[PDB]
Order: sequence, then structure tokens, then C-alpha cells
Amino acid sequence: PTREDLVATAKLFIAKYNEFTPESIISVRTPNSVSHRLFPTRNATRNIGESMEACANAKEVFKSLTVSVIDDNDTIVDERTRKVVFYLASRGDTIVGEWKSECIFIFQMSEDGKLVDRIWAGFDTAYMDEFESRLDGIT
Amino acid sequence: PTREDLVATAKLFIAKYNEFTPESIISVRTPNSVSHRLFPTRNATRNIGESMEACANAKEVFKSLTVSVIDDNDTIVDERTRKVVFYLASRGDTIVGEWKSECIFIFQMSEDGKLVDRIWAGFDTAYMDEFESRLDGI
Ligand SMILES: [Ca+2]
Ligand SMILES: [Ca+2]
Ligand SMILES: [Ca+2]
Ligand SMILES: [Ca+2]
Repeated sequence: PTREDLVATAKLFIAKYNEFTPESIISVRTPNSVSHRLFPTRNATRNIGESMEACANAKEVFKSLTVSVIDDNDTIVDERTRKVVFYLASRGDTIVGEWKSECIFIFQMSEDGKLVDRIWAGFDTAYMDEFESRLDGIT
Repeated sequence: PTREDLVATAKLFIAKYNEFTPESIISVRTPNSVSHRLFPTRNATRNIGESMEACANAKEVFKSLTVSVIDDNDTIVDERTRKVVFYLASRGDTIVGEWKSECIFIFQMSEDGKLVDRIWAGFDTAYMDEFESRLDGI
């Protein structure tokens, strides 16, 4: 698959992910696909079923979510390994208010470049801890 | 520059980084290169002189620092944009105990592929916060 094919599938993943339902967020993944969280403090690996469950729980907190590529010129594409790297802004409306952060997403596409076979997500882990403290303060 | 040329320059950057002196941390960078921190909570930007000053300050805390690419299968190379992505383990001995973390480094090489012209570094920011809080205890 071409560089443009690979970025296209990654942008489709992002679009479905912004719909943020258990079905939409696996919409563009292979059946054996795995989702990794980077960094020791939030280490995690989720197959298709755990990703759906995770999204269902998150929906209790996140009313709507928009992740967007901050600059398409910053996107990294490796045609040999079928990987795309996005640096994304994340904006959310939540039960404790505004969510505003940035994250790095890495996608490895399937052999035909049409599905996402593997994801690595790198979040601002200090911001996540600060958000969890906000959740701990509902009255 | 080939895929292998880009990778070799990033591996050379890491090799010299591990010598951990202001001299070594600039020795594979272009003179006008800038180093970015990813993530809002840690956002910063360092030219060459600022990177030397920060290394000098770090060596007052870090007795040693060692970085390594965990698995070459993880590495991402974009020949068109001349970028290499490494996922790294970092370990160091500190005046407040052990430093142990992981980080993502993105390099963009010069046009001839032989130097690092731009760096983006993504750290575990909660771990970094906690390490700074270990330093606040004196
Ligand atoms: Ca509320
Ligand atoms: Ca909690
Ligand atoms: Ca100092
Ligand atoms: Ca402090």
C-alpha cells in the first residue's frame, strides 16, 4: 500500500474514533488487532473486546470527544512497516468539565493497508493523573 | 540518504548521548537544531546552547544516565521526511535515587542524512513530575 493509502486508513480510524462508540472505535481494526498504551505509568494492552469495554466505561465520563491531527506536515509514514504517526490534539466534554490535551498515536496497518492492525497511544500522563483527581472530587 | 543511513545517524546520536557531557549531546546535531518537548504539561524548546546548559544542570543531579532502544522492530523510519522514531528505556543513578523511565524520541535528519536537525521528545510526564517532587525534598 502507498503512503497515501496508509494515511487514509489512519484518518478513517480517527474519524470513527471521534464517534466514540464501542462499535465505531473497533470499526477500522482487524480482529486480532491489539491496542497498546505507552509509558510505564499507564501501561496497558487491549484486544478488540477490551477496547470496546474500555470505551463504554469512558463514555460514562466523556460526553463527546474530538481528536485531530495538529499539523499534517508533521505526520510520519513508514511504508516498509506500514506505520503512521499522528501528533493529535484531544478535546473532550466530560462530567467534570473541559478535557484539553495532546497525544501521540502510532498505527500499524494490515498488509493491504485497509485496516489498523496495531495501535500505540502516548498520552500526557501528568494530565491524566490531574483529570483523575478532578473525577475524585464530584459532589 | 537510505533508511539505514537515517537509522545509523540516530543510533550515533544515542551512542554519544550516553557519554552524557555537554560536548557529547551536541556532537550529532546541526548547530541551528532545536529540541522540542511533547505534551502540554512539559512543553519546551532548546537550541544548542540551551541543551548544553540543561545537560550541565542535569549532571548535578544525575551521576549517570543511560538510554537504549528497546527493540529495533519498534523503530519507525520515514525516508521522505527523513524522520526516525525510537522507543527508549532510560536509566540513571541520581542524588535522589534511581531514574527509570521510557520515552519516545523523534529525530529529523539533515538533508544529507548525517546529522540530527530536529528532535521531539515525549516523556512519561507523571513520572517526571514525581521525580521533580523527589528533588523538592531538600
Ligand atoms: Ca458534572
Ligand atoms: Ca480514582
Ligand atoms: Ca543547576
Ligand atoms: Ca519543583
